[PDB]
Amino acid sequence: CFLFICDLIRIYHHVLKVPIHESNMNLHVEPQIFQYELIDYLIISYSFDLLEGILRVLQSHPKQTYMEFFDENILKSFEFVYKLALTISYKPMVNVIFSAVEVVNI
Amino acid sequence: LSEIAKIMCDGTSLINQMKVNLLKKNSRQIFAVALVKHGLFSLDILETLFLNRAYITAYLPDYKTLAEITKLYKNSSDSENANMILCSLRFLITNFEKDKRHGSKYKNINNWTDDQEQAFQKKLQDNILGIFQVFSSDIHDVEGRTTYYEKLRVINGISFLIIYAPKKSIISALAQISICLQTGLGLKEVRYEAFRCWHLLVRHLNDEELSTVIDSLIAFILQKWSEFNGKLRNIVYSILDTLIKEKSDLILKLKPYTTLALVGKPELGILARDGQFARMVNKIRSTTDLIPIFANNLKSSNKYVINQNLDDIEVYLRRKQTERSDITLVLGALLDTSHKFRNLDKDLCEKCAKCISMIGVLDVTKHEFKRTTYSENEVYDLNDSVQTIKFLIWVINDILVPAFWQSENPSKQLFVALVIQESLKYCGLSSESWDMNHKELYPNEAKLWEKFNSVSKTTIYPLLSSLYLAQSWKEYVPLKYPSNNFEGYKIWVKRFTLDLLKTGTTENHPLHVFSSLIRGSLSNFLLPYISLDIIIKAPYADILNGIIIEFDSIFTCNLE
Repeated sequence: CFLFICDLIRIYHHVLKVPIHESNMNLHVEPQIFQYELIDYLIISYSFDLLEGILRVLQSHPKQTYMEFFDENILKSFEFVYKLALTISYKPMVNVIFSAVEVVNI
Repeated sequence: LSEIAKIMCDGTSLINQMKVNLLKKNSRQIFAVALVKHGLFSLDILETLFLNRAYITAYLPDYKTLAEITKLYKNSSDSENANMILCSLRFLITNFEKDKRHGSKYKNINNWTDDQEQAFQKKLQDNILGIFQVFSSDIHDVEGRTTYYEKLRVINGISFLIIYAPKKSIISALAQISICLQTGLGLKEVRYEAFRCWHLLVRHLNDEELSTVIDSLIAFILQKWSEFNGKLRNIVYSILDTLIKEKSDLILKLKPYTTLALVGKPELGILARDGQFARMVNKIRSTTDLIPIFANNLKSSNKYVINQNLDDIEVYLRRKQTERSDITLVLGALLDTSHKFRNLDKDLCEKCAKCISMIGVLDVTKHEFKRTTYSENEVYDLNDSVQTIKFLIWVINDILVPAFWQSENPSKQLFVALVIQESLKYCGLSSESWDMNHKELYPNEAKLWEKFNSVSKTTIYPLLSSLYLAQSWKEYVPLKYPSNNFEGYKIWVKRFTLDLLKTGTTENHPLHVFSSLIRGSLSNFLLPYISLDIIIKAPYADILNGIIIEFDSIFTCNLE
C-alpha cells in the first residue's frame, strides 16, 4: 500500500511544488472550482495521511517486524515526496508540512 | 603612512604591487579629493603624498574624471569652513594649474579668482557629466555595496549642487538627476529628506521647469497617503504651501491636474487652508473638457501616474454621468494600458478594465480616432543637403528625444550627449538660439529639446570612443545563418552594423551609426535606412553582405 501511494503521490507530485507566490501574470481568475482543488487536496493530504497512519502502524507493530520493510527505497521515495513537500522555492502547504515532518519524526 | 602598508599587506609578499595598484585606484578614487578637503590644495603636497610610500605619473594626467565626484560626495553651521574648502577644491580642477602657483593658490580666501567666475563655470559644466555618471553608477547598477549611505551622501552633494549650479550645467542633466533622486525617493528610507531636497529644488528652479518632475511627486504623495506619519505630513504641508505660493500658475494653469486630484481627495484641507485656491481650481476644471488632460497624463507611462489617472478618470466619469451629459481617446489609452499590462501587473490591467466597464462598447458610428499610419517619411539624405538636415533633425526628434529623456540607462546618455552635440554642430554656437539676433530658429523644440536648447546648444564634449569591429562583420551567411538559427536581438545588432561594415560616412552616417553604438528594439526602427546608398551606386561586397540575409530570411528555416 505504502509504496503504491508514495508513487501515487509522485503521480500527483504536481501539487506540493506550486510556486512561491502568485506572479504578476499568473492570474487567480478561475473556474473558481474548489472541486478539483479539494479533490487533489484531499488526495494529497489523505495520501500523506496514509503515509502517516500506516507508518505509525509500523511503529506500533512488534519491534521484530521492522528492518524487513526498511530499504533505501523508503529513503528515495520519501525523499522525492519530502523535497516536493517542504518547499524552499514554492508555496509551503501546512498540512503536507505536518505530514512530511512527522514522517521525519517516524 | 604605514597604515596603508599594513592594509595592503593584509590584502603581502607583493605588497609593493599592491601599493602600485592602490595608488592607481587613488588616482581617481577619493584619496586625492579627501586629502584636498582635509589638508590643503597644494599639488606639491600631492606629490609629497605620492611619495608617502612610493607612483606619481597619474597626478597630472588623472586630475579630472572621478576625483571630481569623489570631492563632490562630502557636501554635507560651523562647517562653512568645509564648504569653502570644497568650493576651492572645485576651483582647482586643472592639472596644469595645480602644477602652477594656482596649485597652492586656488585654496585662497573667500575672494578667490574671478576669471573662474566663467572658466570655473566651463569646468563644472564639463564634468557634471562625469560626476553624474559616477552617481548613476552608484545608484542604478547592482551595487553589491548597496549601502544607501552613499545614496544619502550623494543626495546631500547634489542638493548642494542645486545650492550652487548655473542654469546651463543644471540642465546638462537635470532630467537625469531627476530620475536618480526619483528612484531614491521611491526607495523607502530616502524620502525623509528626499522631500527636503525636493523642497530645495522647489524654492528656486525655473518656470519652464517644474513640470517634468513634479507630477511624479504629486502622484507619489496623493497615492501613498496611508503610509505617511505626522512629520511627513508636516513637511508635506510645507511643500503644498510652497506649491501654492512660489509657483502658483504652474499648479493652477500649467499642470492643474494635480489640483483636480488633490481637491477631489478631500482629506487634505485645500479649501480649509486656502478657499481662494479651491475657487480657481474648480472653475478651470468644470471649464475645459478634462478628458484630453487625462489623455496627456496617461502619456507619462511609469506606474504610479497611470494608477492615479485611472482612479481620477473613473471618479470624473461617474459624477458626470450621475449628472446627465474627446470622449473617445480614454478608451484607446486604456487599451494600451492593458496591452502593456498583458504581461505585467494584472491589478493595473483590472483598473483599466474597471474604467472600461464604466464606459463600454457605446457607438461605432461615433467616429473612432484610430489613426491611418506613421512617419517613415524621407528627406533626400544624398541630394538636397537641406533635406539631409531635415533627415538628421527628424532622426533626433522622432524617438531619440524621449529615449534620451525617459531611458533608465546610464551610459547611453553618454552617446546621447556626444553624438547629439555632434549633430548640434549645425547649431554649435549657443548664442545662435540663445541671446542674439542669430537666426538659428531651431525647430523641433518639443519643449524637451527646448528644455534642452541651451543645455545642448554649445555644451558639447566630444566623447567619441568606438573601435575594433570591422572584420567580424556578421554579414552574408555570418548574418543570414545566425538569424535563421537564433540571437535575433544580436541578429538585428549585426545587421544594423552594416554601417560598421561599409557605411558611416563622416557627414551624417558615421555619427548616426555611432549613436546606437553603445548597444533593444531601436535596432528594427533604425534598420530600414541603409542599403539605399549601394543600390544607388550603380559597394557590391556590402550589397551582397546585406542582400544575403535580407533575402534568405524570406523563408529561413521555417518550422524550427
